Amino acid sequence: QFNPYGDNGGTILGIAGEDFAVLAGDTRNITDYSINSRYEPKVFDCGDNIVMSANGFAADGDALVKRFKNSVKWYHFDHNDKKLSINSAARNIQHLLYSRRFFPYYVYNIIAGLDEDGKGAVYSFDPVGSYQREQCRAGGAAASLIMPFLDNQVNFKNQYEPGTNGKVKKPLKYLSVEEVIKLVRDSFTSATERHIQVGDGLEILIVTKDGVRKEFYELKRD
Amino acid sequence: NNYDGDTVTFSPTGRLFQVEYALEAIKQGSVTVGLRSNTHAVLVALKRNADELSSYQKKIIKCDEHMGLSLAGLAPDARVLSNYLRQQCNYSSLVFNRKLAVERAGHLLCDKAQKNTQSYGGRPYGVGLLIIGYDKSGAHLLEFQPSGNVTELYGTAIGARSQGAKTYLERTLDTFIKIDGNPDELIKAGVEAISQSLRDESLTVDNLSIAIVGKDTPFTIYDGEAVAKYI
Amino acid sequence: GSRRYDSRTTIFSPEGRLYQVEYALESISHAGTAIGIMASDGIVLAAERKVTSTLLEQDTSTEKLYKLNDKIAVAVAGLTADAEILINTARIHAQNYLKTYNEDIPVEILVRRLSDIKQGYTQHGGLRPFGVSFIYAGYDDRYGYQLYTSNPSGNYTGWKAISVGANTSAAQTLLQMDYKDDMKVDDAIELALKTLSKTTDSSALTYDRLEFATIRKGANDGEVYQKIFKPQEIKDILVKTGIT
Amino acid sequence: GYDRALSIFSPDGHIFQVEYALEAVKRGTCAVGVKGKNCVVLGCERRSTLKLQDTRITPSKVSKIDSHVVLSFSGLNADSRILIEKARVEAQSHRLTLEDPVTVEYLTRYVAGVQQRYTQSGGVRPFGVSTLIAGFDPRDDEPKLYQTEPSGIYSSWSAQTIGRNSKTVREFLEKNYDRKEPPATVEECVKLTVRSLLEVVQTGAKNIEITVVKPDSDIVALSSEEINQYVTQIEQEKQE
Amino acid sequence: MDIILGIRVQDSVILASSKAVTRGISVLKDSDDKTRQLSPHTLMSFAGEAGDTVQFAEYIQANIQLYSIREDYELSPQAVSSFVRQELAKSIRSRRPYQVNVLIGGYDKKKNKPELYQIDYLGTKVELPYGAHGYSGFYTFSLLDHHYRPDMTTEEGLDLLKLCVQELEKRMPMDFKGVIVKIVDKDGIRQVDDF
Amino acid sequence: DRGVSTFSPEGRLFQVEYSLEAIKLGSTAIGIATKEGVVLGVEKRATSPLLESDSIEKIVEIDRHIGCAMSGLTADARSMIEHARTAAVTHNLYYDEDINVESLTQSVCDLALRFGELMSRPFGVALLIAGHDADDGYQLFHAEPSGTFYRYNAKAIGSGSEGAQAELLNEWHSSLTLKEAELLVLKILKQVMEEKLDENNAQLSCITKQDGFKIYDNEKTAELIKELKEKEAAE
Amino acid sequence: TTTLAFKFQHGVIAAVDSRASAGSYISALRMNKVIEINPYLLGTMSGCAADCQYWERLLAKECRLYYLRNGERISVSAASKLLSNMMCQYRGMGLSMGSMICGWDKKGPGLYYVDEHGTRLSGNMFSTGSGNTYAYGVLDSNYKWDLSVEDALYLGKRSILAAAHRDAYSGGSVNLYHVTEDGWIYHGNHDVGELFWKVKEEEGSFNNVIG
Amino acid sequence: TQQPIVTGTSVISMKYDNGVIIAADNLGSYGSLLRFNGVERLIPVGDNTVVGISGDISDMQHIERLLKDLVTENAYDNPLADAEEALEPSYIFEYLATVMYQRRSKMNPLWNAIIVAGVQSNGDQFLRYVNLLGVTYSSPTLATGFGAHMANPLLRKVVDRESDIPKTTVQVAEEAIVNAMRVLYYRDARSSRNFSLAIIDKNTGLTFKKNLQVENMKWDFAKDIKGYGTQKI
Ligand SMILES: *[C@@]([C])([C][O])[C@](*)(=O)[C]([C]C1=[C][C]=[C][C]=[C]1)[N]C(=O)[C]([C]C1=[C][N]C2=C1[C]=[C][C]=[C]2)[N]C(=O)[C]([C])[N]C(=O)C1=C([C])C2=C([C]1)[C]=[C][C]=[C]2
Ligand SMILES: [Mg+2]
Ligand SMILES: [Mg+2]
Repeated sequence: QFNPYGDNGGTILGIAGEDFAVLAGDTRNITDYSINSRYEPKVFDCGDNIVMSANGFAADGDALVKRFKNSVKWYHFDHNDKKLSINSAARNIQHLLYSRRFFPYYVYNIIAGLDEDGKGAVYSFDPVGSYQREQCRAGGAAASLIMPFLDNQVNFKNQYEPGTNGKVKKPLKYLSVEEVIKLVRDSFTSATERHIQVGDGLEILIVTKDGVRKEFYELKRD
Repeated sequence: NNYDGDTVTFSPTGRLFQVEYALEAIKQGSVTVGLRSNTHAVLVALKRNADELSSYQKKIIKCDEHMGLSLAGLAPDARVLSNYLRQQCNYSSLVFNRKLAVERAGHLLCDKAQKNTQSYGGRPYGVGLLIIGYDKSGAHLLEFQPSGNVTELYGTAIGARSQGAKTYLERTLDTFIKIDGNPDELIKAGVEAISQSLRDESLTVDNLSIAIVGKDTPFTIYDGEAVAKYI
Repeated sequence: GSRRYDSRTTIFSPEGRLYQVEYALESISHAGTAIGIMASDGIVLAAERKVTSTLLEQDTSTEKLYKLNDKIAVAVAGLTADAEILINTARIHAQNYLKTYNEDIPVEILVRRLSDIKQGYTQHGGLRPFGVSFIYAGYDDRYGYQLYTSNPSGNYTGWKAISVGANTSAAQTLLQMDYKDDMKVDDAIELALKTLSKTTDSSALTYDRLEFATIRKGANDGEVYQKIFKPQEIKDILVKTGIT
Repeated sequence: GYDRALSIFSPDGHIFQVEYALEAVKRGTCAVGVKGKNCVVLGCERRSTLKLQDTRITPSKVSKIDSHVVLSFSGLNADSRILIEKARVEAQSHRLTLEDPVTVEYLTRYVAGVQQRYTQSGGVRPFGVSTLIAGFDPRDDEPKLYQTEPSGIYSSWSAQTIGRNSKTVREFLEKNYDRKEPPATVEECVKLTVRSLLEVVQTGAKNIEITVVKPDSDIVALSSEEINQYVTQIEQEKQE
Repeated sequence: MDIILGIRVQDSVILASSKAVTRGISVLKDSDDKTRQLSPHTLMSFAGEAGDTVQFAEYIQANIQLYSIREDYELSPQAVSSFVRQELAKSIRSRRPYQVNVLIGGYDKKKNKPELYQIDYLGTKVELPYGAHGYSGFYTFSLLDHHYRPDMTTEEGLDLLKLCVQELEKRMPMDFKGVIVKIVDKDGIRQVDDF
Repeated sequence: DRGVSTFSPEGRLFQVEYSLEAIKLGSTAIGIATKEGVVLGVEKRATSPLLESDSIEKIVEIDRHIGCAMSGLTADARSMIEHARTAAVTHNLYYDEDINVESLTQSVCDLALRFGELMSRPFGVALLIAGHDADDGYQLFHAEPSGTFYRYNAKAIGSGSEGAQAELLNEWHSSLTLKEAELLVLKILKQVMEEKLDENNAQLSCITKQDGFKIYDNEKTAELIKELKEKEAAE
Repeated sequence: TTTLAFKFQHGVIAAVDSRASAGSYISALRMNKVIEINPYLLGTMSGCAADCQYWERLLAKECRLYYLRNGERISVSAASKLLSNMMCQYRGMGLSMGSMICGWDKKGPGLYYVDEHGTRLSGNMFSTGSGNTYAYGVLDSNYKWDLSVEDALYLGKRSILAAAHRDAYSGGSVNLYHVTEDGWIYHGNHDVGELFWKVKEEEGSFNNVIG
Repeated sequence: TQQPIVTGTSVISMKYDNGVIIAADNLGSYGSLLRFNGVERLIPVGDNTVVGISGDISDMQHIERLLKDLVTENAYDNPLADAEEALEPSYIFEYLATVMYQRRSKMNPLWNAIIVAGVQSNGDQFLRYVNLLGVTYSSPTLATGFGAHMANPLLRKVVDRESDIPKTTVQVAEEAIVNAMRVLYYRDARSSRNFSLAIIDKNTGLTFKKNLQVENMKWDFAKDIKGYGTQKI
């Protein structure tokens, strides 16, 4: 029997700062136990200072991104070159996903950018369209490895202030872009070690008011 | 006379009067000029207002990053045809990862307009279009008529009093074609060309509409204080 | 295109009339007269065949009176072919109702349905209307004995006595004069035939130029019987009433 | 399918088919609507050219759309049945999807919308019918009376008449009906409705039909004798 | 839903229907009225698959109410029951059938007789002096076979009905949370508020 | 006869031009755009005194930030309003935001030319669409049955349009307040109306960023009418 | 999930948890399972997150259109029925959506339960989700009509806490809502971790748990 | 939904400094039966693209016809069909990828794995893969079926990353491809000795080699192997 779905591996990671956002993902593409490519970009600049990654089944992921990029294009045509806000893009993507409620896009989607107040924004989706705005999210193969680390190191969960002994929590101080990129690189280095589908390369897209910037880092190729 | 009731009827001399009447709607429309060099292509349009309280009707429409047009006649028909071009340009990109050739864009418009001239019930399009674009074979300018006829030109003009601008371009042919790597000078030649079609009224800040596309220049429209430079 | 040849059958005149409906009614006014008379103990249907021939096989002929079901019958005035299209539809509707509710269709419901079909041809479709006027004679347990008429406009009304077809103006005056509320079937039979005998365009009213029918509770106990009269039976009732 | 555009604009900006549909309404029998303080009354003319009629079974001029709303009309009788059927179907469809009976305003808006649709749809002609729609909204004691017409416009009326010689009875209502103090009782409301029809009807015998609609789905049709008593009292006061 | 009972006595029809509604392992409601008035002298109780029951009942209710308004006339219980049967017989061969069983209790004003019709989801109609759906009949029919007379009063009908519910409450594993009882007679439909 | 989508020798669609004549017979509707808001006002024009004037609904809400006034065959507007409301709320569903006034107007105007032998004729009604959005601020549009829409600082449509438009030509300036615009609509309505203007036969409305689209009460309009009379009598 | 809602003297309380699951994996710690349809209408969510978000936001579109057409707010009864009719179109197609429609209208406070089968139930108290049984236990033993706003808010809060503790697929935080005739009022996000220890000490409950 | 009947095995390819190489054997298998021995599975499109196809042969012949028709259609009303507006490898690939993903979305796939190899207008190398699921990826080396498991490891020793491409000559790349084809013949039970090889160079254009054979094979050591453990004779 024909199986229309597949698993191309990979893992993605979105973190929202105070005035910036990052969307990272490894560049490895796989089927079963084989490597297809060591460098196959997974995170895309979709325009209007929005970045997107659809991780899981690459064919569905490429189709969704392709459709959203198209949705942005037609938003400009239909609404006098108005900028598509991150919240409006998220809602639009929900409807793209739910159009296939009975033959789903087999992807975990994340978008990142800035909200209308200039603050960092990350939005997260499930394969059928449920979405929500988040501060931190890992998606894909090694999502369960990385998320707990982010709960601990980004939202300071289970961390208290010494001397008080569990009476006073660690205060939620914001993170700089330099500090966030460290957590991203360490997250992927750790995931590369313990997950066989993660490795080869890491591509990070950083979003500020100035635009979209890229950073690439090598990962282990085993 | 007896042969102008619908588009499906030839006259005794082999004329299609409904198509000719649709052509008449273009002549009533406001003037628009098109011209190109080897590097860039430029549209210049004289916008028209209803009165002093009203805005000036937009004349130029973007179809893709590398292609767009200006209209003269029934504006809603231009919206339909430009929407079709947007879809065709987009089909070429999504399916073939290929920017639609301007010549092929003209062939598609021709064929779409033609179907309306041979069938009963419908009507011809009541608008003329000047399509500019930059593709793999350089800069291009097309003139579309709702008869179906599409023509590739160095320069042209359509609308009311368009003959004046068309004569100017016919003289200036050898000059403006050579304006390579200089967008401002090519626009100047277009603004000077459309000026030959003006009577009584002159080019003001909210009256003039300009668009340009070229080698390293996406299709962009200039309105308002952005065209004050060229007045 | 085709627009050139369209007569536009479903439009108003400047006076607010439907051209084709009015012209259909003009057609019907030349048709053989049909009369319906409702009595306390039954209903009479009488109708005149149009200029017949001696070589017409009468006993197997049916142009005026048709049976819709066991309880309901109709008299026709107009194009017979058009009437048969509608009659077969009405026969189906009565059976659909019986299948659905397991009860015989109430007379008015059947009448309304046919009249709604006629109405449709005057409002949409671009087709000519049915050149037919019906007299419906029927019985049900709600209203008892009932007479209705419908015409090409799709408008229907209830009657104690009514005529359609030719000379309805003259026929209605005669019925209005001699009709009474306490009247019986045997009296109504006589009134129907006497009215036709005076309004007819023929020289004399004979058995071979008539179709006749009654709906009586004159059936053994609480039930209704339809009687389509045979040529010999029409001849006998003509002698009985003293016309021939 | 038959797609022919029958309702179209003329050079002077008129849709003649819609205007000729109003002429069909002008030909129709007179219908009148009067709303009192705690009731609405719908009066209807019956032309006496048709005798030997069976009044038991003849289609009544006033039709119930639901238990709390009624509809009368003037114009083509056959056309009115189609609107009434559609209205009745929509009334049940509304109860089924929203769990509330239709408001009188909603039902009117639907019927008016159907009439409008038949003025710019291909292959169809406008309804030659104007309607008076009256009733009381669920759990409301304020009377409602609306009018519709072939073009599809509708509006609310304190009192209104349609059909043949409606110009005359409207003239009567305009001078006799006071907005500051409407018919306080049912009697006063019916009396005014009968009086208005007596300007046009001819004889006050079987030519006048009256239907009183009160709040909380209380709808009754008056009989011949009940109406005849109003006719008697009106003329006896007039002899002075 | 679970249990619906019906009994036709001398001058009325009595319908008893359980109050329980369950989703998963939780009883969400213990006061649910599994019935719809189709006309002033016709009541229909129902039981079957979740959701389908109410949708079907309301759809039938709308159709009968439409008929009543159109003709200004109440259909006989027999006519209504035949209409309902046809809809179920139509439904059983559809893409997704409506899984609903019904009892129709009505008083025929013409014949001055109470009438009870039992119709299952296949479109199987039977006129009965007393009836039930599902497993309800397995417990109750022996009592009804024994005690039922056609000349019973409404009060005797209720007493026999109490005995049936008591037997159900004793021998059924499921807790159906008692019953709402409604009486259909010449004066219309009324609910017995204490049972 | 002749095609519904036929061009005249002058290059105009016969039916579109004839529908414009129907709009000239309609009751007057006026719109004035200011930096404090857009005001919409209409002539009700009751055909009889027994007609309850408050049921005349010629000013209509499309969304919280968009209003609409109509003139001509007002029955034709109902399907246009329905489409506008649907388009406005549907865009809110797809994009989690208010829709631009221009985009809403464009959506309504796309229906206009969908006629042939689709609906059988053009609409016989013109619309004044007034609203506010964050990008272009307070806006007033005039939507015709031709499918064309012009933005306006001030606009009058209906039977007294050309007379009212000439008056709006002189009176409008870019520094108008909301109160000044209200009185100006009432002034021009009173000028072109057949019957004497009062709170029962004329209706006001406005759209502001804060409060959104509001139809004015008869008590509120009555005070503005009284305020108008006194200021005209002041000189 | 665990959701609850109940009517009382001063309107209706609505309380939900905020957990989301993908097998044993907790995919979300803080999900909003309440939709603010309008200032006087709320909708709870339980089941497929995508189905809950899509259909309840589509309900809000349809409820908004009702206001525009009629110039009046939709009733809770009518809103619940529109939603139940949507469920009936996709009957047997595999949707999973359990919701309570809470609000205040002309009949007073209104509460309806609606599920994917097209079920529509009116009642004073409901609870849906994997942990509804735990919530019902607290509600049934402490609910009164005569509850004060303060005590009623606490009851709904404490009932979710009970479920969050025992049910593995319920927890994270508690979102509280109070519906009045002037509209709904949000009464904050309450972390269960902190709330548990607080309630344990102040109430004396959860004696078996050590802290 | 179907099942593949007559099938073609591995297609292998790699980038080198001035272009791309692609190769595939000439066999059409019918299960375990080596039925057809003259099947060309490399299909040139113009003089700048070669499409290599594995999987179902009937679906391959269908795709072969779509490409032939694509060339015909591109020439229609196109004076620059043999110049600026000629078909590019990227156009041909995206067309096929569009078709493949559409067919899988209708649950009626083209049971194939395709590699599109070519050189673009600007001289850039093009090498991209697409299959029955509509899955696409690009890499310096690409291979289908068994080639993915056995050839890629050998070809990745020559071009392990993007920066190794300019350092790799056509002689080295061809040698690596030919060795990989020999290894596949040793170890793939559905492979043949006969194969075709195509080189698309930005300078020398398209070179299409037919009727190539696997040579220099090692079998002599087999004589010494006796039994399955304890047998000496
Ligand atoms: C209980 C937590 C678990 O039953 C509750 O029912 C919630 C309801 C809910 C409503 C709105 C928003 C979030 C939650 N349900 C779930 O968490 C459901 C349970 C479920 C999984 N499969 C399934 C379920 C229910 C019925 C049929 C089938 N969980 C989900 O829907 C899962 C699939 N969602 C996620 O894991 C993710 C969500 C949501 C999300 C993710 C992952 C990522 C980014 C944003 C949102
Ligand atoms: Mg490895
Ligand atoms: Mg049975």
